[PDB]
Amino acid sequence: KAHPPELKKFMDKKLSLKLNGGRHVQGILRGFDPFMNLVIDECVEMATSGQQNNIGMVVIRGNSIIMLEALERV
Amino acid sequence: EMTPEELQKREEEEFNTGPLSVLTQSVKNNTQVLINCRNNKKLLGRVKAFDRHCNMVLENVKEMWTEVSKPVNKDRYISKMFLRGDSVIVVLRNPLIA
Amino acid sequence: SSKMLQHIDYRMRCILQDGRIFIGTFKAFDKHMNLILCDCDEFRKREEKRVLGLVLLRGENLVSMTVEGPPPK
Amino acid sequence: MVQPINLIFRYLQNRSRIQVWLYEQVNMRIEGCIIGFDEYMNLVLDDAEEIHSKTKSRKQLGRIMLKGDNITLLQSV
Amino acid sequence: MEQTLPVTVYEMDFLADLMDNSELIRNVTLCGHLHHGKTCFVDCLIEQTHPEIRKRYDQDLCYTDILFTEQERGVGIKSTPVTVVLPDTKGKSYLFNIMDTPGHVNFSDEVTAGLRISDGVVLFIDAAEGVMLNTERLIKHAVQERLAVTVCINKIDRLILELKLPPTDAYYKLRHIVDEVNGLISMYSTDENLILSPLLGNVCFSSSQYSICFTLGSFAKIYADTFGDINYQEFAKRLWGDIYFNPKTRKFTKKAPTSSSQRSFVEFILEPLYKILAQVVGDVDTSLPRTLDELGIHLTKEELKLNIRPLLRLVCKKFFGEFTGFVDMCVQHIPSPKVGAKPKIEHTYTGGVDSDLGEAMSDCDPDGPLMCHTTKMYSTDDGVQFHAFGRVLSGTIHAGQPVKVLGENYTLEDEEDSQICTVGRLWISVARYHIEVNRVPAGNWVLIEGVDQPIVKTATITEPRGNEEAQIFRPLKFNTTSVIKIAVEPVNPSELPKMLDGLRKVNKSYPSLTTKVEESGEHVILGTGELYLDCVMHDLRKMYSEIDIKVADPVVTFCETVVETSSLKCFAETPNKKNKITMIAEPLEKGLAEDIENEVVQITWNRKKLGEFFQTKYDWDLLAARSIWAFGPDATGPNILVDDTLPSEVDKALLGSVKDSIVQGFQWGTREGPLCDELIRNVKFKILDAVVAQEPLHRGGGQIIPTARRVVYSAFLMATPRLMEPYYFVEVQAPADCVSAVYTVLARRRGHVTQDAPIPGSPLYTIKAFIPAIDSFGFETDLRTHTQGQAFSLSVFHHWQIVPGDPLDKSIVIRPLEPQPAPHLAREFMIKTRRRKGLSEDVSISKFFDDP
Amino acid sequence: KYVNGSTYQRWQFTLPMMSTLYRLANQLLTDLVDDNYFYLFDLKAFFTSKALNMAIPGGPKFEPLVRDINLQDEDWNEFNDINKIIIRQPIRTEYKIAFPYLYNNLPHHVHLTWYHTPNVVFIKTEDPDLPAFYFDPLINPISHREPLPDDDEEFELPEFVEPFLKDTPLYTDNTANGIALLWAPRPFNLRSGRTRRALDIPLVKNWYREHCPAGQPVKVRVSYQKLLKYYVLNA
Amino acid sequence: MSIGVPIKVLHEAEGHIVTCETNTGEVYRGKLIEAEDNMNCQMSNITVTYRDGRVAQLEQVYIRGSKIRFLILPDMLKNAPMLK
RNA sequence: ACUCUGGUUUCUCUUCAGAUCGCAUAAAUCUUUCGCACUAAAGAUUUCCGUGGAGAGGAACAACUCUGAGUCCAAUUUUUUGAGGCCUUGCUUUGGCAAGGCUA
Ligand SMILES: Nc1nc2c(ncn2[C@@H]2O[C@H](COP(=O)(O)OP(=O)(O)OP(=O)(O)O)[C@@H](O)[C@H]2O)c(=O)[nH]1
Ligand SMILES: [Mg+2]
Repeated sequence: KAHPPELKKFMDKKLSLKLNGGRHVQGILRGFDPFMNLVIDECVEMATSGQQNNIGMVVIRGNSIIMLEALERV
Repeated sequence: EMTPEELQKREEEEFNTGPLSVLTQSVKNNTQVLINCRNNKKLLGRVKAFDRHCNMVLENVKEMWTEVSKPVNKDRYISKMFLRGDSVIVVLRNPLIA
Repeated sequence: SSKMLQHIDYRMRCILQDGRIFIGTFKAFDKHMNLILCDCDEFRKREEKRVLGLVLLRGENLVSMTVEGPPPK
Repeated sequence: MVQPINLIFRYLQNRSRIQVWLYEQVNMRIEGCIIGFDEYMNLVLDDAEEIHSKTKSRKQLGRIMLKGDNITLLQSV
Repeated sequence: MEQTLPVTVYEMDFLADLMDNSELIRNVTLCGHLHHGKTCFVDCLIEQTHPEIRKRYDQDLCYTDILFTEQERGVGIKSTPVTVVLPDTKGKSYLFNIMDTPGHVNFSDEVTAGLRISDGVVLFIDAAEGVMLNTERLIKHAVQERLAVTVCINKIDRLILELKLPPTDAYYKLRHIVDEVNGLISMYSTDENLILSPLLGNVCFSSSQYSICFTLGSFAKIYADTFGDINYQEFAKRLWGDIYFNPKTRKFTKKAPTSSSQRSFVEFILEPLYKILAQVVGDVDTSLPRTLDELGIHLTKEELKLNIRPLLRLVCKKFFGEFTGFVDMCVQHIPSPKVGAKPKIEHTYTGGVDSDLGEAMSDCDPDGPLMCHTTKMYSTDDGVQFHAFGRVLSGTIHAGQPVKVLGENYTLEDEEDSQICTVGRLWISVARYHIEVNRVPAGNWVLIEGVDQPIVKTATITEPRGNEEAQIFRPLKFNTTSVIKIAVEPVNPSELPKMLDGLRKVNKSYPSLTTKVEESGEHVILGTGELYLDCVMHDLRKMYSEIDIKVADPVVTFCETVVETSSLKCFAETPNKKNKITMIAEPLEKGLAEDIENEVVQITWNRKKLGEFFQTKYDWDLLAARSIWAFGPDATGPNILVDDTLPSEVDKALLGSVKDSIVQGFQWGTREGPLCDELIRNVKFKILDAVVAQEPLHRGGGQIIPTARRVVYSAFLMATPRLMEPYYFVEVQAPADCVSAVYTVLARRRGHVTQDAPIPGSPLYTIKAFIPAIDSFGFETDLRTHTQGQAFSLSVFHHWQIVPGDPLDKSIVIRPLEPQPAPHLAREFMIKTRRRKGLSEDVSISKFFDDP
Repeated sequence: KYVNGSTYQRWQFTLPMMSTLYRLANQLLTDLVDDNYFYLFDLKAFFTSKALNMAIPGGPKFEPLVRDINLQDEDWNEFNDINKIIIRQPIRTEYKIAFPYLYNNLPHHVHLTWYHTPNVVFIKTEDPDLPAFYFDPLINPISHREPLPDDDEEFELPEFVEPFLKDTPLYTDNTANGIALLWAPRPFNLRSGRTRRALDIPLVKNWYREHCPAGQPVKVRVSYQKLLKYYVLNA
Repeated sequence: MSIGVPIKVLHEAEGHIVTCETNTGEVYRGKLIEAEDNMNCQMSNITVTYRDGRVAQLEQVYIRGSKIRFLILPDMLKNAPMLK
């Protein structure tokens, strides 16, 4: 009965994820599941050390996701 | 689940062959059990019954927990307890000394 | 589950998982123990009272409910 | 549009250098060669290794079954 | 608060709190054709939101139609606003300001008064009758007033219980209806982003007799509450439109499996609806309880004893439940009005969106400068005091708060049509009760007490001591033209003031009513038809003035046109004997009067785009096309004033010195006209030459306005003048056998049948015809009597056509009380109007010259 | 099961019983599916015509309710100037009943008739061997000719699900009969009712309430009009 | 029988200004656009108070409902029909 | 899924009923209007034919269908855990709290 999180507003958008342990990440959304695990293109890591770390396509478990901010205008 | 059957006793095939079978042992052997539980405590007792959430009824328990002073280990004896089973780290049949 | 339908509109005190206190008029609940409390005042420790309003407390962070006062008129 | 477990299947099809983050453990991440997933995102890694951030002593683990309830983020290299 | 309101499902504190959040408000006009289900749909929404307000078993509660003439005629006459709080499919309650508008085409003006204060439209379509006259006209008027258009295909039970169509063929009927509405919207709008399909949620299916109402999402949610694991929005994306269901792969395919499978709409929606209606009406006693048990409906033993129509209404009230598909449709597809504030200000505000107040009205904020706009005046049933009804577009009206009402003639330089009125009380107007409120924030509709005195039709209420640069909203551009003209006198002349009082009151009640006094002291009411003027006359004799009133015969207003250019170039000097104006009048090009009237051109354009239009569309030189001064009697009227004065012969600055007064005299001349003092139409007035006096106290004003009217009149009369007849477009809905009877009725009344086309999926035909409006008096009575009620006609104004006579023909003798033949009808129509007007017996072409 | 009891006060009937009673009473009923037939021929129309001292052609004729305005006693005002009046068609009696406030000076005690009710397009079923839901040839044909989701999309309908009444037949052997009972005259549109006296049931009241048929002699026509006269005086 | 009353009040809070506290102590006040059965709140025009006291302006926010400690809804919804 | 109401029919009485009390329609009387009153209209009253509801009383057989009430879920998203341990200050109600940094 697990409905998907309502995120076609946020598809192909530049979002900054907040992750669990005070962590942060940035990237383009590419999809989801009903469990809100997000797949991300052009992922820049953006740690608290201050230097920005690009990766690319990553997958983030939805358990660890605190918030999405759409940095791009939806 | 691909086993939606009404006559579900696979959960004690779980308790004879699987990982939780270690405690049906102490349902039947009446053996002393050491439980490392989440607040850095130890619960030694004898589990009378339990099932799949690992919630256990334990009888005649000595519980250990240590305090800082730098750590001295204190004890308290409790008659008999229900223990909610997500509040465990590990469960241990106490070993064969002989 | 009438054990908390017994407590609707009673002014209840909800101790939370961080230790914060929600003294609010218990309006509604569900199977996940999400509470709807109206005119809810938060009590934290140094004492101060912080009025919030209609709090939708998610059930994950609720520890213990207890009555503070009878339901108002 | 990519769904995540399809990209996990593409990761094992690529046998990439998958670095997996941890829930609540921001120091230690784990490199690995991903082989298998399931319904609940448990991951087996062939040459997995612990990387701290203060220590940064990469310890080799072998093929692990990292539980789904512990991972945060599957990046590559 | 403080009033005794009926028992309702919501509570009025929640309605007053949804009033503040203007994201949860839907200003909706329920508009459609006559008897297409709108009032019964509002009845269904009222029965949903009011548990004590229930429809009687054998007779439909209307709950709008609160007038006595509405309850006796059965035709909705005035728009009744209903403010309910309706829950959505997700359970979310939205405030709904619903305008139940009359679907009769004569009362189309009333729909316009609802279309102005609405952000959206639900177009109600009989599923049996399909798209009719007023559904096309309100598609046109709804996409032309920049409104979001949704469709409720009401009366789908007529597909089941009357036509007894197969479910595949009734799907074809509903699909044809949706395709017809899509074709009409693509006709009247260049945009194709407003495609109406039930897959989008734009189309709702309904039966307001039996309280069926579903979109695809709300019917899919019945499956989602019956079977748990299904997500209903993805299902609703598959339910309509040549998508078949494969029950072996459990998947919806575009390719049909089995060569006899049905569409998803027929299988999952229409066949359950047919089986519900067929098990109720056919097999109540035998097999209704087992299918009711299959649907999850249990009815009491008292409830199964009902007759078949109340039992149908009850069974579908329990199956479909609340009308959450209507709320789905109007929430997804009708703006916010926060979102809908900007097209509303761009379309209906005179300053436009780019003003400093147009910006603050696009924000729609309740803590803004007050910019209420009232389009309707609702009389209380004592008749004395009116209440102005409209929407607050910014700010907040307050009861007891003094306020500045601006009438329709208020410009920012003519600030005298304003008046500072104290707002007496504010009501949130549901139909049979009013919720008295202390304030009304922006986006909401409001009945206002105390602002009724300085306004006749349409007001902009602002605040005093601020908003000094506050302009009016545009007056209601109506769908049609009030053409039918009745003279009205009291039986006892001593109670003339009561009648005059009552005349003012019907001028407030009916938005396209024109009450004037002609030069003979004859009081004249203009209306759109005979039902419209019958209700106006009922309200005049019974509601407002309690006196006895003689009516004359209904006559029409004529227009005046020319057919060739003027014989001699006409001239007029002022009483100064300076300032000669020299005009000719020639007929306009074909379709140009339709372009000026339907705002295809504006004088509000710059000279470049206007000249480019007239060059690329009607073969004008850019010499002539850059020389257009004005546009007929109003800013959008069917005449043109051009100056063909060369700058060699005339000083162009000295001509622009008196351009305003020549334009004013031309507009007044085309407003009255020299044949019968009725509007000049389709005439190009070319100023050929203009002597202008040098010093400004010798030109201007009292000299050049009547001189310009005299040269407009003489240029008109020297061109060969013709009268114009209003022609009514008549849509007749007859049976297949009564078509030759409709032809016979129309042949006695100069009516030309345009078409007789079968209503596809109904056993009826539509005969579209063109009757003259002077020949339409008792035409619908002739038709429905001759066909024994089987044929029914609605007639609305279409165009003006030249009367077959010649009005300036003294050779024609007219015996006074005879129906004249066609080839001198214009001579009958000109002089009797001239007698009615009271002017002279005949107009000579030399009456406005200077030689005699 | 079918009546109240021995007092014979309330009846409740099965819809096959009401269908076959409707078929047995077919000769006494006009098979009108509307009251559009009684346009300017209903009670309100006749109350209006009695109030205006006007006679609808198929209808009754009374004494004047008010003393008439003699149109040779009114004295040529500017209002009733016959040189101002454009005559196209004679303004009939029917137009002054149809729109009593437009076409009458002094409409007193006058009744606004019901306007159009929408044309009940009910196709009577000649053949019971025909399906109850059937595209009858009285119905004009629908000449055939969409944001559809792709078939590659993974929307599945779940196993428990199918349409709501898939086991139920679309029509039964008494579905068209019940649909015909929806458009049946009173008392045949009922399935429960209160028992009436045999005095109280006029078997032929809805016969003179129709228009008198074509080709009738003058005495039956005046009989129709005088039956209507005492019907209207009763009501 | 299926969906509870507080999620109905959360759906009733859409369009209004709600202030949601999350698990990491961050308080998000702004216009709740959409909310689901799980408390995933797409909100907009967000004033954010972090744990330190800093206030940021984040114009489009989607909070996962697992991490929500509580939401403070408007008191208008004290008169909402599902709270009766 | 266990228990206590209420029934239905018929006969009669009493009272209310401007509700199509009647999906039917009479008669009398009075007043008014015109004719010049079965062949005529209005208004009002009354009587009849004979209703619905409520209340009450009798007597016939049904007694728990109905209307109600009392009476299968440990794997992300809530209820089968990221939990527990270290450091500085403000006050210590010398138990320790609050904030932040951590470590796992
Ligand atoms: N068969 C059928 N008839 C309906 C349905 N809905 C309404 N009607 C009938 O159709 C007639 C339409 O009347 P209304 O709906 O009240 O009028 P309207 O549609 O608002 O149009 P206006 O008269 O202009 O106000 C009514 O007599 C209803 O009894 C329907 O769903 N099915
Ligand atoms: Mg209506």
